Amino acid sequence: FSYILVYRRFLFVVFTVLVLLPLPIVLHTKEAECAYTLFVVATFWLTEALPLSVTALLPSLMLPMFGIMPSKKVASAYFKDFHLLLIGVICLATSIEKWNLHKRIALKMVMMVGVNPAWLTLGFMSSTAFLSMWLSNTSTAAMVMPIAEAVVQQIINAEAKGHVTRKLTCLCIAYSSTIGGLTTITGTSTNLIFAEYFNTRYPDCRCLNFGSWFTFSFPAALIILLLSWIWLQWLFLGTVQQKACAEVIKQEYQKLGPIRYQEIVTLVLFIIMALLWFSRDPGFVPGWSALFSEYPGFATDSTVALLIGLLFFLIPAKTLFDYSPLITWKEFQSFMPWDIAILVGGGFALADGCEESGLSKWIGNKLSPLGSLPAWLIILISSLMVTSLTEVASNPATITLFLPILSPLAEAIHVNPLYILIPSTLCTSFAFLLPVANPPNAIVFSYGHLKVIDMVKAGLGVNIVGVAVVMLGICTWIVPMFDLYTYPSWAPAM
Amino acid sequence: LVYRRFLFVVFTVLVLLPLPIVLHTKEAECAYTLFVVATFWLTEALPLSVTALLPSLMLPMFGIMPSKKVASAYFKDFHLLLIGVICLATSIEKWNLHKRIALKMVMMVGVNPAWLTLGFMSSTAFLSMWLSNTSTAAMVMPIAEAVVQQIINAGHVTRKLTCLCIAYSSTIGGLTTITGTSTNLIFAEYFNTRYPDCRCLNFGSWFTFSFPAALIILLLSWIWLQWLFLGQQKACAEVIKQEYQKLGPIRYQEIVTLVLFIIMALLWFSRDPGFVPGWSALFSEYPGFATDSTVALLIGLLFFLIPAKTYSPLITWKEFQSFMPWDIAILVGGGFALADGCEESGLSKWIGNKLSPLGSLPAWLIILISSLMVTSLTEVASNPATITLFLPILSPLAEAIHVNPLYILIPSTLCTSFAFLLPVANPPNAIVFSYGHLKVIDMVKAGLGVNIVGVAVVMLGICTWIVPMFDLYTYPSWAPA
Ligand code: NA
Repeated sequence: FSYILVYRRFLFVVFTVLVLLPLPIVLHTKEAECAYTLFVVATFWLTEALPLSVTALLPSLMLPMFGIMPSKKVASAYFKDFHLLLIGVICLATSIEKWNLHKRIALKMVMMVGVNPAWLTLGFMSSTAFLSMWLSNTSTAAMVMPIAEAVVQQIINAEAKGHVTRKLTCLCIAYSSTIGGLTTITGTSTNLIFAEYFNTRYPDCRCLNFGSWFTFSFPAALIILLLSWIWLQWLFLGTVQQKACAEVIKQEYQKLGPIRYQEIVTLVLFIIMALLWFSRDPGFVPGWSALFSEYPGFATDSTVALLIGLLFFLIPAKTLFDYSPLITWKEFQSFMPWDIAILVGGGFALADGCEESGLSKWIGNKLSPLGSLPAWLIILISSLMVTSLTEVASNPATITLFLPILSPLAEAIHVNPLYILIPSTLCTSFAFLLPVANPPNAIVFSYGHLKVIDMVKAGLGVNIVGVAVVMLGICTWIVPMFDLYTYPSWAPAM
Repeated sequence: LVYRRFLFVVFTVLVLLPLPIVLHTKEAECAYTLFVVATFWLTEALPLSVTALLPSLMLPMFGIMPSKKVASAYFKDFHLLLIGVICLATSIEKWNLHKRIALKMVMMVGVNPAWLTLGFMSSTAFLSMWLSNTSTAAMVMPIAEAVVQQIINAGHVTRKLTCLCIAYSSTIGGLTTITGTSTNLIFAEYFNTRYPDCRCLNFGSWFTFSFPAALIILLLSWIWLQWLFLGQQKACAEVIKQEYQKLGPIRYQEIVTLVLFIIMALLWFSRDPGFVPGWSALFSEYPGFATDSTVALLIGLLFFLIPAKTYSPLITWKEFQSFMPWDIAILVGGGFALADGCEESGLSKWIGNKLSPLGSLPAWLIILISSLMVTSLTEVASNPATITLFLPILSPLAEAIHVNPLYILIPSTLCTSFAFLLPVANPPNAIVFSYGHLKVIDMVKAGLGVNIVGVAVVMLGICTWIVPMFDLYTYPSWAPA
């Protein structure tokens, strides 16, 4: 009977594949065939019977076999615009670890803030969420991660518990970067789609702008961040030695030497890449996106990462009778996480197979017959629906689905069409459970410290915190701003 | 005095001095990302996977394609087949299955010096039918320098004969299958697009006209390579015996590997052209959904599931992503974004009418110039680089001179794989050059004699037995006027 115990994750794979086969065979519709794929692929990284990148190739195997989408179309989703930003930023992250730009930022910050385990997991949440309201969510988690990984590395190495304090700064960065993106419109991509859709569906309204979006979400994002900091720190880890452990940090700073030539070039290109992401289209000032304002939406944040990320292959670093560049590409293929680029692309082919089948439209059509309900319960069914569907799909894919559904739903029962749209837009970007749903969650699995069950157990509590603040906010301190109780005049009559 | 040291820093800035793109509107901008990428591919001023990301950078900057559209062309159906084939290539040499069927085609033939280098030339030509010719050249070459060491221990001339017969026979065997190399998979990807109504190019009909084409070449290359170099027996047949008795009986991890290698080879033929209908009639309502590359992912993903030891699978992901070439996935995918960048810009319509004065010579003369040009050009550049730049040039030329598009592209996707000279041409003969033998002059004399017999079979092929298979004089319903 002991042979079952050692092969417990091989018999499990052939079980759930065969026992769920009555679902797409008895039922013949393509919604029941995409639901079989969404039940098999999703439970293969929850229980983790297989590695995470093998199950991401399973969308590209049974979606052509069921007749949902061809093999040419399911293969064009494993490399999207996320991977051009992902490639061009780990050409920067490679050339700061080789020339050791970190350990000169981590051995300078630790001897300025002190070796405190409790007040350094708040400086990584309050500075990330301030940096995230100007940049994107992906480009913020890609910069502050190789520096804050070196900070927790040096404090552990200055001991002359370590496995559980590395899961904090991985999770406090993936969560604070998406929490700080709720504050402004141009802070994330989900808030920009809602701003474009509301200004054309309801013209002559004129309320949503910079500053008006801030003062109803900045009190909402500050309570979530201060409650996530208590919840994340308690779940993982709830001066005769301090004087000795503060001298190892100073002594390791002396053997570095002066700052060389090859660290200033990476420090300069760390700034120009950050001063071009911020100055692209900041909304309240025109930027260099108004120079290309004849082919709009062509040059994105991924061409900025490739413009400076490919300059590390050119700049000379050390003479040899050739020269040597900064990154040389031989130690780039060993530094690039090639398992994340398949795992993220596997979640993109599943969000494109649900749209082609109709399973995303099937769930959204069940929300429209809820007209015989109170005005607060129709939010509560809708707000937990978008948080569930955003764990398998991307955030710009869920908001374009539900905005043409909730807009005729917010006109038949004479309710204001911002009392439903606002608590469904903020809860769209509450992707905390799976790393296939959020690109800030995928620059956190590229370090090998967290498991999948450590994100589900620690991200399920942040969703209850995140929903209960917006549900509190939709009744207090937002209803005097946009007047969410009376039916407005920029809406249809009947 | 120091301008020779920083050699390709001052050479890399040719994005400045030939800049005649601010004068013209749109087609001079697309033919600026075609000439910068080409001179960086021919001269190799960059790591050769960096230049594939330059069409991802300066195509949206000019205003030709959006960044969401140029990014989707970096992952075709070729890459799902590339992942599934190098799941077999890991499990073949991790469990030493490649050392067993190489000491079996040796000692079944004799130890004669002219029969030894025919068993080596036919072993790697059969392994290259299914694997990529780069991957199977990295397996037989560690064995081919262990058999020849024990032969002479029972000199320098017979060493380099074995050095270049391994590299040349895998390149000959890299064709006869669409999934045998990356050059054949680029063309069939480019031919299923841009001519979608044509259904005449599959795995079955590719085997019929090109397997005679590589049986004349492989038999008259072994004769030619023997002529250039040359022309106690119980100890040679005993020193080979002890290594085959050093590896014990066939294990469980080697029986399973060659079962999943035969079944994957028994498929890709059971899509079954016009003789029989195969399992492409099982999925009848969806005609082109389950393609040639969803079988490589079906078999190749079973290696991570089948138990091997104590559990641990047949292969792990750690030894997969340290084994798969990610340089090829960016270089091939970076050429598809450039080939689809000269279709949304009208560059391959301006070349598709300026070569109308070329459409006055007879049809056999258009082939011989355009096949000797790409054969002379594939000796200095890599094989997915020369087939990338010429496919949006030859196929607009074919549609304007009233010739079949299969009449030019079939003898030009085979002649571009004839990289037999100096070793920067292809990693088939760059693996064997890393050893201390086969000086660069000895690859010219051994490469020129096999490149003449290479293009003489293709020029004899497309006039005798290929015309009754594709009807190359009868300009078709597709490729419209
Ligand atoms: Na943000």
